[PDB]
Amino acid sequence: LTKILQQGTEFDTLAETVLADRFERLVELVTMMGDQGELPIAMALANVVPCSQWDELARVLVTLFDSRHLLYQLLWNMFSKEVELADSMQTLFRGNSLASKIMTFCFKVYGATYLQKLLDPLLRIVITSSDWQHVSFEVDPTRLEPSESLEENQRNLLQMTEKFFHAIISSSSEFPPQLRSVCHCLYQVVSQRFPQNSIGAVGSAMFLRFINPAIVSPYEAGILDKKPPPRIERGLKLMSKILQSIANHVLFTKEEHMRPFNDFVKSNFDAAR
Amino acid sequence: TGPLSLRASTHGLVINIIHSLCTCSQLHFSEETKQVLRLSLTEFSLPKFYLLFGISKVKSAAVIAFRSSYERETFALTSLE
Repeated sequence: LTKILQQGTEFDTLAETVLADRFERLVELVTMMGDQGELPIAMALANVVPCSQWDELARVLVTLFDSRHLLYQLLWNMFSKEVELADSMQTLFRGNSLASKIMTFCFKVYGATYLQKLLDPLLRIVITSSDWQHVSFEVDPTRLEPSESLEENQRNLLQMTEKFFHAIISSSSEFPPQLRSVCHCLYQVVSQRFPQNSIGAVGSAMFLRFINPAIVSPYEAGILDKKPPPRIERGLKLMSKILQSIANHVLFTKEEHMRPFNDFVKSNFDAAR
Repeated sequence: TGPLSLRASTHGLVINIIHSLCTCSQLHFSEETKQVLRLSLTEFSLPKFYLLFGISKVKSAAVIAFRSSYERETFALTSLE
């Protein structure tokens, strides 16, 4: 079967070659990109497609332009639309739109290996060491049981935050090149959009759609094969919230128990930047 | 060094090392680097490198690496070079 399978292009049918040529011509038909302007097929499909197919469209688009090595320009056009369609710096790309679906699929297909390799040792510390420690993670005074201590939970949660954050800052050197290209493509158009915290919105989206979803749901990511204990789950949700507040360059307001953590959040602004 | 099984196992070790060296996304090598590694894998597949590794007369190293399931030649340092 191997030697049959690699036989060549002389044994295939006329129907097969005509079908292949017609498919290739259709693929080229999309990938024609005119000078000084965005690619026409993508602009049509961005504004025509019903919502129920939107993510599916994103998927095939990510499968296409990357295999033609043109993924950078596709992302350029999509973000170039999204920067003027969205006004507020907080509301940029957070809502359900095609830019969100495309960058979410890009994170899922590219950074899975990097995210898993970064995340599993900080997981394994919790799996064994802090588990027999059984350090509690309740910081809400109303949700706190009387037996537990507020300050000890806060200190454990704090130490866990610096461990995770410093692990990411250490792994700053390690990214796949495609993900870095995606971040660069986002950053350039965002800097065109505003001169204030162009890097900051990049960081907020970066923690928003890639980092924090794995932290809240490690089992759903497939990094951890088992469902963790619920105290650890609550703590990991708190990790995601605090790191998101770091990325947003703003401190907690409603949670009084997060107010001491605001100093550590604002302390790490420049390192994260 | 050693019997036929360990020498064949060493050859399989070298081949698997290069094979996993090119086929992994962790290292994210360049394309030309992958080309020269692909060339190196082919040149280690050659019978000349069988005779360098001390395995002679054996068609497939992978077959006799597991042959129990289913020292006479001297060693020269130029082959090691």
